[PDB]
Amino acid sequence: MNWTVDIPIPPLPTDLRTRLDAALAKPAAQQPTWPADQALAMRTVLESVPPVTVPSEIVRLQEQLAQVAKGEAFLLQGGDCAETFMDNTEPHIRGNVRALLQMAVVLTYGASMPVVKVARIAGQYAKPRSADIDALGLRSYRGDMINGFAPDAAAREHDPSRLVRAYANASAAMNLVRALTSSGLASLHLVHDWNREFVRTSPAGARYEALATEIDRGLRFMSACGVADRNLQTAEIYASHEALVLDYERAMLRLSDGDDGEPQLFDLSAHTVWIGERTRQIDGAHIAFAQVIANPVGVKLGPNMTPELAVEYVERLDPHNKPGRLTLVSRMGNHKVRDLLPPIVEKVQATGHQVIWQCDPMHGNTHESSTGFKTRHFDRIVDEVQGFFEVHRALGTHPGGIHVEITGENVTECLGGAQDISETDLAGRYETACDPRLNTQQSLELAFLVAEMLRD
Amino acid sequence: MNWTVDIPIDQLPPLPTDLRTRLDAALAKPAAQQPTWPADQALAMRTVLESVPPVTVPSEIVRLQEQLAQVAKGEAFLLQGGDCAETFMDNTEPHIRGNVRALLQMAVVLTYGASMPVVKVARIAGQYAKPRSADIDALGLRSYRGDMINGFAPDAAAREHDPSRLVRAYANASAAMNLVRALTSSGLASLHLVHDWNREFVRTSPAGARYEALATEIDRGLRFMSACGVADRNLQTAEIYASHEALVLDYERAMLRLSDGDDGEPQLFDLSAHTVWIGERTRQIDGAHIAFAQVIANPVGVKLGPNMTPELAVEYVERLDPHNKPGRLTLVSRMGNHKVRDLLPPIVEKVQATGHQVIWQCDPMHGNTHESSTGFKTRHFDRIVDEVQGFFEVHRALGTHPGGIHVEITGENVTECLGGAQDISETDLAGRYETACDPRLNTQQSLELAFLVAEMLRD
Amino acid sequence: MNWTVDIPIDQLPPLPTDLRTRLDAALAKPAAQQPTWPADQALAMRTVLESVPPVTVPSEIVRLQEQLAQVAKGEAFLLQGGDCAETFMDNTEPHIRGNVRALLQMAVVLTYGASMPVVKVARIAGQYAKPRSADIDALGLRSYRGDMINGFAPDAAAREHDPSRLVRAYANASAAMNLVRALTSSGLASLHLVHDWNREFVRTSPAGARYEALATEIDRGLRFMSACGVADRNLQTAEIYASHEALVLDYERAMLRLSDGDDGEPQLFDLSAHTVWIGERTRQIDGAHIAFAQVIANPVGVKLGPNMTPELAVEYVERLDPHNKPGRLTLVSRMGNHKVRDLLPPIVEKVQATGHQVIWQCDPMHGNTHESSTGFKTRHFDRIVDEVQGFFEVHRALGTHPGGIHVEITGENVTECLGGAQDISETDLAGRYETACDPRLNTQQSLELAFLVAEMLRD
Amino acid sequence: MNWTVDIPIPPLPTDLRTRLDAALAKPAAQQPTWPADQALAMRTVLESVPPVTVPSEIVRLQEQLAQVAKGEAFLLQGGDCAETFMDNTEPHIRGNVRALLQMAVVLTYGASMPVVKVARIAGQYAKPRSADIDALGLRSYRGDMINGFAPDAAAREHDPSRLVRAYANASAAMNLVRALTSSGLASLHLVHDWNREFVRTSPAGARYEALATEIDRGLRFMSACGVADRNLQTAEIYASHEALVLDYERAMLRLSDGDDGEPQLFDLSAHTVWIGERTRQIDGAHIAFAQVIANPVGVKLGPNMTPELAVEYVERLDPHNKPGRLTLVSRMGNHKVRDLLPPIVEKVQATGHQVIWQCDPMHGNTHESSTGFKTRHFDRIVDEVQGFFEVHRALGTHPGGIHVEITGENVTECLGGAQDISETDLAGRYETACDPRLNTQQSLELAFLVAEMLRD
Ligand SMILES: N[C@H](Cc1c[nH]c2ccccc12)C(=O)O
Ligand SMILES: N[C@H](Cc1c[nH]c2ccccc12)C(=O)O
Ligand SMILES: N[C@H](Cc1c[nH]c2ccccc12)C(=O)O
Ligand SMILES: N[C@H](Cc1c[nH]c2ccccc12)C(=O)O
Ligand SMILES: N[C@H](Cc1ccccc1)C(=O)O
Ligand SMILES: N[C@H](Cc1ccccc1)C(=O)O
Ligand SMILES: N[C@H](Cc1ccccc1)C(=O)O
Ligand SMILES: N[C@H](Cc1ccccc1)C(=O)O
Ligand SMILES: [Mn+2]
Ligand SMILES: [Mn+2]
Ligand SMILES: [Mn+2]
Ligand SMILES: [Mn+2]
Repeated sequence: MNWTVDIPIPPLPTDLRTRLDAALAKPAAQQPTWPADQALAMRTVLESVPPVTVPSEIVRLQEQLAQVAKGEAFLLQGGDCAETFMDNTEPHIRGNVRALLQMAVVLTYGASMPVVKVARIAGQYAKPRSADIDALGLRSYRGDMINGFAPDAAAREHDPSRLVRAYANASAAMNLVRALTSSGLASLHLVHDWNREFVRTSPAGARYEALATEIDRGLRFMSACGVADRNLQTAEIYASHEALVLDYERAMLRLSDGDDGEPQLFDLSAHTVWIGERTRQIDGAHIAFAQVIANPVGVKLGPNMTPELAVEYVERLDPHNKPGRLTLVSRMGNHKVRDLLPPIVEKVQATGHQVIWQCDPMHGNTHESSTGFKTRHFDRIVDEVQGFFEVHRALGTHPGGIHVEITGENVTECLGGAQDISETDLAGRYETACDPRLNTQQSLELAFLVAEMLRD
Repeated sequence: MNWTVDIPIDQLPPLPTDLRTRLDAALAKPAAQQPTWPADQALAMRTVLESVPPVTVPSEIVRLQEQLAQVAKGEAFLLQGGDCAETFMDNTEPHIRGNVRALLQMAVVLTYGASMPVVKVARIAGQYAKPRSADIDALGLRSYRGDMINGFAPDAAAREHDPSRLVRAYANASAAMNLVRALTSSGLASLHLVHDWNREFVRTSPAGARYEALATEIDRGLRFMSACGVADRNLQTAEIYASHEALVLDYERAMLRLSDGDDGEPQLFDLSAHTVWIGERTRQIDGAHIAFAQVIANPVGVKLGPNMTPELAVEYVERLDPHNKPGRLTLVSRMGNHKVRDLLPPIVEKVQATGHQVIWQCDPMHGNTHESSTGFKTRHFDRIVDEVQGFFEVHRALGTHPGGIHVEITGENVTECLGGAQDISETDLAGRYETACDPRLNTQQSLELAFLVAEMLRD
Repeated sequence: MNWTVDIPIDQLPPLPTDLRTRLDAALAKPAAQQPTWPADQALAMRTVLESVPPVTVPSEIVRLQEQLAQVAKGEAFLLQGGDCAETFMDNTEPHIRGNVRALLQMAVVLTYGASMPVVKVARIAGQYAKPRSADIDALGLRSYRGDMINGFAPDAAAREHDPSRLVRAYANASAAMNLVRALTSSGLASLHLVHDWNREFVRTSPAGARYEALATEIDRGLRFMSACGVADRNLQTAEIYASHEALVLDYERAMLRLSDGDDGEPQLFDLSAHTVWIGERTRQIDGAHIAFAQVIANPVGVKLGPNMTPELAVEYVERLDPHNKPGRLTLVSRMGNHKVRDLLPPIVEKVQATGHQVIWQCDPMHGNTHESSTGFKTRHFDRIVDEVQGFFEVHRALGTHPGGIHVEITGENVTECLGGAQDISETDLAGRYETACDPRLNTQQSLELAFLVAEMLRD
Repeated sequence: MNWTVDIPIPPLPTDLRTRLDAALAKPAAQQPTWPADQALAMRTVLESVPPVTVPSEIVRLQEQLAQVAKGEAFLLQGGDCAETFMDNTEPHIRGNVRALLQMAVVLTYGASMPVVKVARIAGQYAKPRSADIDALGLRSYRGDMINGFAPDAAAREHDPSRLVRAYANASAAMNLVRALTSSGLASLHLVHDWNREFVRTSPAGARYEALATEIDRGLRFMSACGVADRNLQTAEIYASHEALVLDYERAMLRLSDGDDGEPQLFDLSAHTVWIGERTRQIDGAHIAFAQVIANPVGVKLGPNMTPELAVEYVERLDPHNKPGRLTLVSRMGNHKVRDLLPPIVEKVQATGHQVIWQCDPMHGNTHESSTGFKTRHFDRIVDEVQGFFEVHRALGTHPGGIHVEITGENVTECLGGAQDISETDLAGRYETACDPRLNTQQSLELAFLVAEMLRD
């Protein structure tokens, strides 16, 4: 059966209405194709819901991301490639939040500064496609906000009812993320006890034992110095997703009050969003929509990026020079990061703006296995981050963070790591609805390796 | 042409067998006020709810339990409040924010006046159902049972009992709860900000002069904390818990979950809310609501009206608090202001004698409802104040703790209850009578009442 | 047969040459009220003091400076108090504890009433000297100049000026300061405990009824903090700073030390105290006290009596606050209650006009001293209250900050000042007139005055 | 010249007066010989002074020492062998406090629990002697509370005026210890920066670099976790001295209020005191005076101690079984600690009392050099602590702490350590008025070594 929602029956200031209309009249790639009257109806509903986030959390994220930009904190961004309606369950959510928290404790120690924790959750329900027609000859699956994963024509029709289903799934998950992080799951001592169990049972546990012991002693030190533990009991986890579907993003806009300067438009589907490689057209609607909202935004930069084009994103998206307003996410592939990134970094640094430089070591290293599965090699992922570190150290700039696809589940999607996942093993638990994710073990292992990168 | 959007539903281990076996035994009891829809459809919706993200988590409920234990011991005070009936249509950011705001305002004043913590519980995120007296409504239509069951609109189609609503209810509850959590951790519940709203109310209210001393005195108490250099993090956020009447057993049972036993034994919680209560209509001693309440580990409350006997109250205590956990059980009295002074004392004496430690909570609003000449179901402010007054006098005389209050309020400037300082009359009621069920004290009246009760606490 | 014990003295780099050269230039100025003892003996005692452990350290003084800057800006309030003249004989644990206690009691009340922090400064640990008018005392003996200089006892031998006292003074100052630090970090200065003493005073005082509302209101302010879950460490201890009139330049100069320049440039501090002031007798503009004050980095104060002109006050400001550091300089007014309203305004206007930010502090006690029929030098409570009243009215009218008070008090139940709620009369004075110099408000009177001044702060 | 104090011109409850009189009528070894009328006069003065400590600090020390006794904190006790009137100066005091704080940070890290810091200060002005007549043929110097260090008959006369001079010097120093620890000298970050400078310049700095870096990262971790730093800004340092001169100790008694049970006698010359080898007669006045006061007390136990005698001290001095009330200080010599301590520990553990076991690795290892100077070898000191650790690990009991003689000054009194102080070097800066102390460098080095003992 179905559940069914009623379509409901003070205007923006003029300049925001004009700028917003202007931004949305620009070309927009990768949009779903569904009737405009039905999309309007869905938007009317989403214009009336409880937002997923609120403005003052977003100004707080901004301030924390400014610290990152200045070289005083570090950003960790992670979760599923594609969340699905069917896996939006308590265990799946709790496990991803847990996977992210584990990595955080280790990176916090290794960087010797705060880690801003941003999950890819409560909203990554859509994806772009290079091909409208997939390898089975079906209309491509573009994520659950648009259509269905199942391989059949009917399920692949673009269905606007999904926009509301997506909000409903986002809100519920977010509710649970908030409950879990303020309720004990994000207690530092508890999270660190899970890291100890992993060191104990991982096949490469011995390799990571020193670092884990040193973290354990750091914690006991705090306790020994009688420091208050209130701040150890909870953590903040922000939500993020690629802003891809403009029907969804525009219905989730809300105007803030003037309790901070003038009223502004915030996208309250998330705390921060980014724009992918296939929608980053400089004169396109995604970049223009990003210029209009006050959220922190990110732009993915791949191997054809030029230094001049990167400067142009910075001048469009960070025109007031607010450190941390903009994050540039490098995804070049490991074999190319060392050569392609430096000139982009030098040129952007020369502008006097303060962007966060973030490494996406996953997307630029995807390949197909002999066994059929889309996959990435652990060592290639590690090595991109390694080269990202080297590029920054040579230029004296801040390696700001990482952006990774992970899960808390024990899936077999990426080859290698300590568990030595082979081409054979991939068939066991290849569960992603899109790209291959790091395992819970692999995601934690990578945090150990990166901590070392931070320590040297 | 329907003005509706259909949202498809797409059909985790079950609860363990020993718990399922106890739970089956309990829900075999008869259940009053249940929705009349097909069992096979109800099952299907329950199956969906059995696998969604819960609205609350167990360790928030163990923390509420501990705070309610302090209430039961006379060391905190319980404030419980919100809409009589939430609807899907008004489950919006501004309505939610205004109710949360109204509850916080009252809390600052009651905190000061009681000189002890206030456990703040709001009736939101799941209060979408109601019982009925009447088979058929005055319009000759099947009665409205709340949005979890059917539609308010006066037409046959909307009044059919629609199990899809079980899911729509969960979706609305989860979204509202999300927003309550955001707002209370993000600045809306900053003490200084909330108190500035109380100051604007004092400057503005027609009776502002009456409340001025208390407001100034609270202001100085705040400025003192700052002066002493102890204005810490704790002033910037507050906890607001969720509660609703547990009425629809299909909803409540599908939202049961087992705690993971990392901080005790594995237990059964209803994760549709932090705490729930059982209304007058469904509190049959051998009925399924009371048995459901015994089974879950959440704190629970039972409403007690004018026909309550002391022996029946004792039986609730022995059924629902059998392990003697202070604060596990709250007894709410809604006897009407003219009767509270006579009816409550013997009930209190008898329950005290059992050696259990219940929270005694006053529901002033329910026992004092009447119809106006102008049509509208309404309650009079002075009757509400006066029931709380008498509730305080009863406890004073017995040396027991007046534990808290349970009120129906909103942040909106509605005209549903007569009186208060704005002097709402019978003809004013027509202006903004917006409730989908009982009349709710408006934002000014709800705050005024908190001043009056603070005075009660102090003397 | 002497009733005395001789304690032998046994004779670190010097201060740097550039500072010594400036300091020599300054102390070549003439110095009023100095002790008449041999220079070679004074040198020897100074040599001993140049190498003892200081009484205070520089970073406490930089912290006092910052807190006094908040006073000067209208964001805190300064309370300064203790004995007129400490003696060696009464420099005991119970006397010290009772004075510290009296000051803390007043502070809680003034904190509440001012709704802002109180910088607590006590006249102890070094206030062992006094100026004189009279060559010869009424007994035909050389005058008593305080225990740093000679003996109180009425006999020629004791009245000889004895430089050994410089060391005895340091030893007593250091021991008393040790005990002040212990007591304030160890529980005597717990806010809840101090306030319970104020409650016992209210229950007991003959005017207790008059002060009851304010005391209850403070109690509720405290209970609020606890209710809000912010009753932190900061309520358990308080800082009390030391101060005395810098009169004897042999003492003060030997206690100079250079800060180590790990938190700024190297500077010269007088580490006999945190802050010192210069009295009416020694404030000559071209004299050595004012020049000594300019040279040290401590906060300093200057007493201003009824002959002060606005131009002379401006000159103090330009000499002592030449870098415009708010709170570096405090101007204290002791003009008598009958004259404060007329004399102070023009002084304030003129100093404000300079663009400097001084602390304006009231010394109610000094300008209101008289002799009773019964013999005793005394002050009347009502005159003291009334000078502070007028000091408040002056500042109100000009829109300037009444910055604080400077009072002579003790924790003992002495009978030195007439009036207050105990209604001390001329014949009661004989009972316990124990001061070695001016009359001091007793513990009840000192607390009563804090209530009255809190009322002044609030309106 | 001299300064001169006037002799001044509510009784104890009867039972305390009786118990106290009883205790002082017992034999008392090592007392000064000076006229009783003059001693009375001095006592009359000291009965009237501001105490050096107050009772509620002593109940707080007690509670913290109970944690030590239970295996949950660790005790560090240290300072000069003999303080003198002439070296009671701001730099000397600040340096000893600093030396103790440096060791503390390192031991706090290494033990992973709190360190109770107790200085031997504001009162160790007296010492016992084995010989009344020293090697020069003079009346022995017994410390500045009794007589003068200078080698001449006159200065060695026992002078009761010194009792008051001692209080005056104690009070002043204590004042300064309180000021310094609440004012910034005991800021953790500042103390740890001194440890970094020492690692950088010590000849064995490389050996200690790992541990120092690991502490540095532990501190930055706290900062990275946003923990409140108020408790990092100050430390508590308690005062202690051997209770040797009963004329001094008895004049510094004060009766507490009944704000905690019944009124009791506290010795307010210090927070805690101990009884040396030469005054610990079981039926002597020192042990009996210790039974009467409520302060935490310690008893030094040397190589002739039997297990039965140790049990008897425990039953006399800890008769109510208050954990931490009594500390037994082992000083056996390194060659003997392994053999002599175990049976003493087993027997005392069997009583069910909970004493603190503390190692004094200095006294049992003193020897004379060819060059004339009384001295101890660094390696012997380290090795006693090593064997003290081994004895406890084998029995599963808590190595509770150490008691050492140190200074902040760069003296040459103990041979060895990284600076490799030789017999020749001793002549340079042999400044102690009694036993040889560890250097600032040597004292810190020993804290590194002990941290390792704690870590393994
Ligand atoms: N203040 C918190 C500390 C914290 C609590 N849990 C975790 C888990 C992982 C890293 C850090 C923390 C914070 O840093 O967000
Ligand atoms: N610790 C919070 C104090 C608080 C913060 N905001 C409000 C609003 C209303 C009452 C109290 C508070 C608490 O007591 O819950
Ligand atoms: N933080 C302290 C508060 C305090 C503690 N004891 C007292 C006694 C009197 C006044 C204040 C306090 C302070 O304000 O200094
Ligand atoms: N709470 C303090 C922490 C501390 C501050 N300074 C130091 C110096 C050495 C060791 C510890 C500390 C404490 O542990 O006493
Ligand atoms: N798994 C979710 C269940 C859900 C229903 C309604 C709201 C939120 C979640 C879905 O299929 O949409
Ligand atoms: N007003 C809500 C809007 C809503 C839709 C979906 C989920 C949550 C809320 C409703 O009509 O159901
Ligand atoms: N009353 C003090 C006692 C004292 C003696 C020595 C030092 C400190 C205080 C005196 O007569 O000097
Ligand atoms: N060095 C101290 C100086 C001193 C004098 C008086 C009191 C305290 C210390 C002495 O010789 O006694
Ligand atoms: Mn992906
Ligand atoms: Mn109702
Ligand atoms: Mn005076
Ligand atoms: Mn020694």
